[PDB]
Amino acid sequence: QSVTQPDARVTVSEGASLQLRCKYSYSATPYLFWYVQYPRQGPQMLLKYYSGDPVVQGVNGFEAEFSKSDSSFHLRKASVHRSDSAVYFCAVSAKGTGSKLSFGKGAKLTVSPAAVTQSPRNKVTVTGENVTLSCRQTNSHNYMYWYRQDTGHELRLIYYSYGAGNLQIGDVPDGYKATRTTQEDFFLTLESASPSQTSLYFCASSDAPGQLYFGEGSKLTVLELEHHHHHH
Amino acid sequence: QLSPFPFDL
Amino acid sequence: GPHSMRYYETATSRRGLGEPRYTSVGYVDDKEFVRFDSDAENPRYEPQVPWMEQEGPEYWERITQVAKGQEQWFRVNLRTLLGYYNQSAGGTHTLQRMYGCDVGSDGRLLRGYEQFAYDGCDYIALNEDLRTWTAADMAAQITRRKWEQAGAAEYYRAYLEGECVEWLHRYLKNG
Repeated sequence: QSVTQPDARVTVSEGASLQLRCKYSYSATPYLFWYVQYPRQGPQMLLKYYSGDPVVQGVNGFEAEFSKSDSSFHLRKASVHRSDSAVYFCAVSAKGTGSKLSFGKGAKLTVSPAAVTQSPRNKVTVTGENVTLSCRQTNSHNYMYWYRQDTGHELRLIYYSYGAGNLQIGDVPDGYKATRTTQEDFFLTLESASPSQTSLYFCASSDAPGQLYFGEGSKLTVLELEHHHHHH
Repeated sequence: QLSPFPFDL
Repeated sequence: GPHSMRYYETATSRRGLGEPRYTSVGYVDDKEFVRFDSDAENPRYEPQVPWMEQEGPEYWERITQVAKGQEQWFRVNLRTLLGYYNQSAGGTHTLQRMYGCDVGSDGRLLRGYEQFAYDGCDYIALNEDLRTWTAADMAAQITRRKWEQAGAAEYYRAYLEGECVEWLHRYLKNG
């Protein structure tokens, strides 16, 4: 499986027209999504496709067209404002796993002249420390997710949950434990923090397959102190 | 084959 | 003449003693062809007619884990209906799901189905157009409101127009 975005970097003049490309290779035609991520924020869904009308209308003035023969789901907007400067993620859901949302590599757009609360906005520790990231949502959503995003890259799923007490593995679970104690609460635990676990962690909740509402992000840095020292 | 996982009530 | 496929998923609460019993029974036309029971020692999945034996071990294994997942949907959603209806947790309830397709010899589709019953009363139902929903009461209205906004109809339409019909003729091509 896979989603493909041909250009990591795109620059267009203010007021001009935009087309962001996306192509998928899947055995069965999947559920298709576009997400936007403004600086210092969690991703926000723009539009989604399940079936029917191949042309779908998004928020903020975006639209996308699905093409089966071309296996494409390109995003487009008539006239771009300065405030459209963000990273755009083509995203997909496998037909048999509708709630597991997987991201494309992402496109950074430079246009030139979600009641999910997560407890630690910022944290710095050292190797070996116990770190718990909290996440609470009052949306009455049954799906909750924990992603991580290395700066410059896309969100990668660690764990997700369907109902209290449920735990389902994501793509990158090694080194993490998670607990869905209640409908509203989903904890992420790093029992022994490693320097490879420094990134931006996003919690999310969902009500509908692939349609996720992201928290504001928990940025964690874990330092091996010995590393930033020249031995005497 | 069966229908996809149903929506939540 | 016409032909049909129908799946009846049923979950019932049990006083105190753990998880709800799960039932899933498949019908081709009006004849039972497949069955799943959670109460069975090794619940799995099974054939109810001889002509369904020619199906591979992959078909049965996959179709079983689908039902194993379905149990979670019911466990969760029985619980949410207790909330909607302001009912006590020490009670027992029944939630039934029906889906399927109707076709009569044009090898095309006539009608789709996605509907729910709660304690033997209609809850929500996908309309003939597969775009709109019929909600029986206030609790079902809540579901109807967010299913219309999220696009659940389109979600179910991908199965009902595609795989539902394909597998029906696959099954009909037997006996």
